[PDB]
Amino acid sequence: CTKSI
Amino acid sequence: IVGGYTCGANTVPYQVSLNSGYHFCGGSLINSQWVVSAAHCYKSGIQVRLGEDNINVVEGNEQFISASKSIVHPSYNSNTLNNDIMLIKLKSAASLNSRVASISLPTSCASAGTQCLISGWGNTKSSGTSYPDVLKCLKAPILSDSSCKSAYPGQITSNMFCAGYLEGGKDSCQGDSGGPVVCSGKLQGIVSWGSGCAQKNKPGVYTKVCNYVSWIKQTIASN
Ligand SMILES: [Ca+2]
Repeated sequence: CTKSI
Repeated sequence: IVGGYTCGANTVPYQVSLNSGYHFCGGSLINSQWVVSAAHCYKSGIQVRLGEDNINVVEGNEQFISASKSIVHPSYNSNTLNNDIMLIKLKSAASLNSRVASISLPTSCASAGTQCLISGWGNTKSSGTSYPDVLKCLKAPILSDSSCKSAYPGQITSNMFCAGYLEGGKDSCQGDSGGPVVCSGKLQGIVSWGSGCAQKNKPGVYTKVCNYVSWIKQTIASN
Protein backbone atom coordinates (compact mmCIF):
# COMPACT_ATOMS: atom_id res chain seq x y z
CA CYS A 1 0.00 0.00 0.00
CA THR A 2 1.44 3.30 -1.10
CA LYS A 3 1.50 6.08 1.41
CA SER A 4 -0.21 8.86 -0.51
CA ILE A 5 -3.47 10.40 0.59
CA ILE B 1 3.84 9.61 10.44
CA VAL B 2 2.70 7.31 13.14
CA GLY B 3 4.49 7.33 16.41
CA GLY B 4 6.54 10.33 15.52
CA TYR B 5 6.75 13.73 16.99
CA THR B 6 6.07 17.20 15.93
CA CYS B 7 9.17 18.18 14.07
CA GLY B 8 8.95 21.77 14.95
CA ALA B 9 8.21 24.40 12.44
CA ASN B 10 10.63 24.43 9.58
CA THR B 11 13.02 22.12 11.26
CA VAL B 12 12.85 19.93 8.20
CA PRO B 13 13.31 22.68 5.72
CA TYR B 14 13.65 20.39 2.77
CA GLN B 15 10.29 18.83 3.43
CA VAL B 16 7.71 19.93 1.00
CA SER B 17 4.10 19.20 0.79
CA LEU B 18 2.67 18.39 -2.54
CA ASN B 19 -0.67 19.95 -2.67
CA SER B 20 -3.51 19.57 -5.03
CA GLY B 21 -5.98 21.48 -3.01
CA TYR B 22 -4.93 19.29 -0.16
CA HIS B 23 -1.75 17.78 0.97
CA PHE B 24 -1.33 14.51 -0.75
CA CYS B 25 2.31 13.68 -0.60
CA GLY B 26 5.54 14.87 0.68
CA GLY B 27 8.63 15.62 -1.19
CA SER B 28 12.08 16.79 -0.57
CA LEU B 29 13.61 19.87 -1.96
CA ILE B 30 16.89 18.97 -3.49
CA ASN B 31 17.72 22.25 -5.02
CA SER B 32 15.92 25.45 -5.42
CA GLN B 33 13.94 24.22 -8.37
CA TRP B 34 13.57 20.54 -7.86
CA VAL B 35 11.80 18.29 -5.50
CA VAL B 36 12.14 14.59 -5.17
CA SER B 37 9.04 12.71 -4.36
CA ALA B 38 7.51 9.38 -5.08
CA ALA B 39 6.36 8.46 -8.50
CA HIS B 40 3.14 7.28 -7.05
CA CYS B 41 2.53 10.84 -6.01
CA TYR B 42 2.41 11.93 -9.57
CA LYS B 43 -0.60 13.81 -10.60
CA SER B 44 -1.43 16.93 -12.43
CA GLY B 45 -1.98 20.13 -10.58
CA ILE B 46 0.79 19.78 -8.10
CA GLN B 47 1.57 22.78 -6.09
CA VAL B 48 4.67 22.38 -4.08
CA ARG B 49 4.39 23.92 -0.72
CA LEU B 50 7.70 24.66 0.79
CA GLY B 51 8.38 26.08 4.14
CA GLU B 52 5.30 24.49 5.58
CA ASP B 53 4.68 23.51 9.07
CA ASN B 54 0.99 23.70 9.65
CA ILE B 55 -0.23 22.74 6.24
CA ASN B 56 -3.67 24.09 6.99
CA VAL B 57 -2.66 27.53 8.09
CA VAL B 58 -0.64 30.13 6.35
CA GLU B 59 1.86 30.78 9.07
CA GLY B 60 4.53 32.49 7.13
CA ASN B 61 7.54 31.01 5.47
CA GLU B 62 5.49 29.08 3.03
CA GLN B 63 6.28 29.21 -0.59
CA PHE B 64 3.74 27.70 -2.83
CA ILE B 65 5.19 27.02 -6.18
CA SER B 66 3.51 25.12 -8.89
CA ALA B 67 5.18 22.13 -10.32
CA SER B 68 6.19 22.88 -13.83
CA LYS B 69 7.49 19.42 -14.52
CA SER B 70 6.67 16.22 -12.76
CA ILE B 71 8.98 13.55 -13.92
CA VAL B 72 8.10 10.11 -12.81
CA HIS B 73 10.90 7.72 -13.17
CA PRO B 74 10.49 6.13 -16.56
CA SER B 75 10.72 2.71 -15.03
CA TYR B 76 8.36 3.35 -12.24
CA ASN B 77 6.15 0.36 -11.90
CA SER B 78 2.99 1.28 -10.14
CA ASN B 79 2.28 -2.29 -9.23
CA THR B 80 5.58 -3.19 -7.68
CA LEU B 81 6.43 0.40 -6.81
CA ASN B 82 9.87 -0.17 -8.12
CA ASN B 83 11.49 3.07 -9.09
CA ASP B 84 9.05 4.99 -7.01
CA ILE B 85 10.68 8.31 -7.53
CA MET B 86 9.61 11.42 -9.23
CA LEU B 87 11.26 14.71 -9.71
CA ILE B 88 9.23 17.79 -9.66
CA LYS B 89 10.59 20.92 -11.15
CA LEU B 90 9.22 24.00 -9.61
CA LYS B 91 7.84 26.59 -11.92
CA SER B 92 10.14 29.06 -10.25
CA ALA B 93 13.03 28.50 -7.98
CA ALA B 94 12.16 28.49 -4.38
CA SER B 95 13.72 31.15 -2.29
CA LEU B 96 16.05 29.18 -0.15
CA ASN B 97 16.36 30.26 3.40
CA SER B 98 16.70 28.61 6.74
CA ARG B 99 13.16 27.33 6.45
CA VAL B 100 13.28 26.28 2.85
CA ALA B 101 16.43 24.43 2.15
CA SER B 102 17.53 21.68 -0.06
CA ILE B 103 18.65 18.38 1.21
CA SER B 104 21.69 16.75 -0.21
CA LEU B 105 21.46 13.67 -2.24
CA PRO B 106 23.44 10.74 -0.98
CA THR B 107 26.88 10.14 -2.21
CA SER B 108 26.56 6.56 -1.13
CA CYS B 109 23.83 4.33 0.02
CA ALA B 110 23.05 4.04 3.65
CA SER B 111 23.84 0.97 5.64
CA ALA B 112 21.39 -0.98 7.69
CA GLY B 113 20.92 0.67 10.99
CA THR B 114 21.52 4.13 9.69
CA GLN B 115 19.26 6.40 11.61
CA CYS B 116 17.17 8.64 9.55
CA LEU B 117 14.55 11.21 9.89
CA ILE B 118 11.33 10.54 8.14
CA SER B 119 8.86 13.28 8.07
CA GLY B 120 5.56 14.18 6.68
CA TRP B 121 2.04 15.21 7.18
CA GLY B 122 0.65 11.78 6.73
CA ASN B 123 -1.70 9.94 8.91
CA THR B 124 -0.54 9.71 12.47
CA LYS B 125 -2.72 6.73 13.33
CA SER B 126 -1.79 3.12 12.67
CA SER B 127 -5.51 2.31 12.79
CA GLY B 128 -7.91 4.88 11.47
CA THR B 129 -6.89 8.25 10.17
CA SER B 130 -5.73 11.47 11.73
CA TYR B 131 -3.99 13.87 9.55
CA PRO B 132 -1.89 16.35 11.41
CA ASP B 133 -1.69 20.00 10.87
CA VAL B 134 1.99 20.20 11.50
CA LEU B 135 4.86 18.29 10.19
CA LYS B 136 5.65 15.12 11.99
CA CYS B 137 8.98 13.50 12.27
CA LEU B 138 10.12 10.05 13.02
CA LYS B 139 13.59 8.88 13.68
CA ALA B 140 13.83 5.56 12.11
CA PRO B 141 16.62 3.24 11.21
CA ILE B 142 17.18 1.64 7.91
CA LEU B 143 16.58 -2.01 8.27
CA SER B 144 18.73 -4.67 6.84
CA ASP B 145 17.87 -5.89 3.43
CA SER B 146 17.33 -9.31 4.93
CA SER B 147 14.81 -8.03 7.40
CA CYS B 148 13.20 -5.94 4.77
CA LYS B 149 12.91 -8.87 2.43
CA SER B 150 11.72 -11.06 5.23
CA ALA B 151 8.99 -8.57 5.99
CA TYR B 152 8.06 -8.15 2.35
CA PRO B 153 9.14 -11.25 0.54
CA GLY B 154 9.41 -10.84 -3.18
CA GLN B 155 8.42 -7.22 -2.94
CA ILE B 156 11.64 -5.44 -2.11
CA THR B 157 13.64 -4.49 -5.09
CA SER B 158 17.12 -3.17 -5.03
CA ASN B 159 15.54 0.25 -5.20
CA MET B 160 13.78 -0.07 -1.94
CA PHE B 161 14.73 -0.28 1.61
CA CYS B 162 12.82 -0.70 4.74
CA ALA B 163 13.12 1.63 7.56
CA GLY B 164 11.42 1.91 10.84
CA TYR B 165 10.41 -0.52 13.37
CA LEU B 166 9.26 -4.01 13.45
CA GLU B 167 7.64 -3.72 16.84
CA GLY B 168 4.96 -1.53 15.37
CA GLY B 169 3.87 1.91 16.29
CA LYS B 170 6.33 4.02 14.36
CA ASP B 171 6.16 4.44 10.65
CA SER B 172 5.38 6.67 7.81
CA CYS B 173 1.85 6.44 6.68
CA GLN B 174 -0.56 7.63 4.12
CA GLY B 175 0.19 11.16 3.23
CA ASP B 176 3.82 10.76 3.92
CA SER B 177 4.55 9.28 0.56
CA GLY B 178 7.10 11.05 -1.38
CA GLY B 179 8.61 12.58 1.64
CA PRO B 180 12.06 12.30 2.87
CA VAL B 181 14.05 9.81 4.69
CA VAL B 182 17.10 11.75 5.55
CA CYS B 183 20.04 10.14 7.13
CA SER B 184 23.13 12.03 8.10
CA GLY B 185 21.98 14.94 6.04
CA LYS B 186 21.37 12.93 2.92
CA LEU B 187 18.11 12.09 1.33
CA GLN B 188 18.36 8.38 1.33
CA GLY B 189 14.76 7.47 1.04
CA ILE B 190 11.44 8.48 -0.24
CA VAL B 191 8.42 7.35 1.58
CA SER B 192 6.95 4.83 -0.72
CA TRP B 193 4.85 2.07 0.67
CA GLY B 194 4.30 -0.46 3.31
CA SER B 195 1.76 -2.91 4.53
CA GLY B 196 -0.43 -0.62 6.47
CA CYS B 197 1.34 1.76 8.75
CA ALA B 198 3.21 1.08 11.91
CA GLN B 199 2.09 -2.50 11.87
CA LYS B 200 4.24 -5.01 13.61
CA ASN B 201 6.75 -6.63 11.28
CA LYS B 202 5.67 -4.38 8.44
CA PRO B 203 8.17 -1.57 8.31
CA GLY B 204 7.93 1.21 5.90
CA VAL B 205 9.42 0.76 2.51
CA TYR B 206 11.25 3.59 0.95
CA THR B 207 12.68 4.29 -2.39
CA LYS B 208 16.37 3.96 -2.20
CA VAL B 209 17.42 7.36 -3.41
CA CYS B 210 21.06 6.54 -3.62
CA ASN B 211 20.23 4.34 -6.56
CA TYR B 212 18.83 7.34 -8.34
CA VAL B 213 21.31 10.06 -7.72
CA SER B 214 22.69 9.88 -11.18
CA TRP B 215 19.24 9.66 -12.64
CA ILE B 216 18.22 12.63 -10.61
CA LYS B 217 21.22 14.62 -11.58
CA GLN B 218 20.93 13.66 -15.20
CA THR B 219 17.27 14.40 -15.25
CA ILE B 220 17.66 17.70 -13.55
CA ALA B 221 20.53 18.61 -15.81
CA SER B 222 18.44 17.91 -18.86
CA ASN B 223 15.33 19.67 -17.67
CA1 LIG C 1 1.28 26.59 6.43
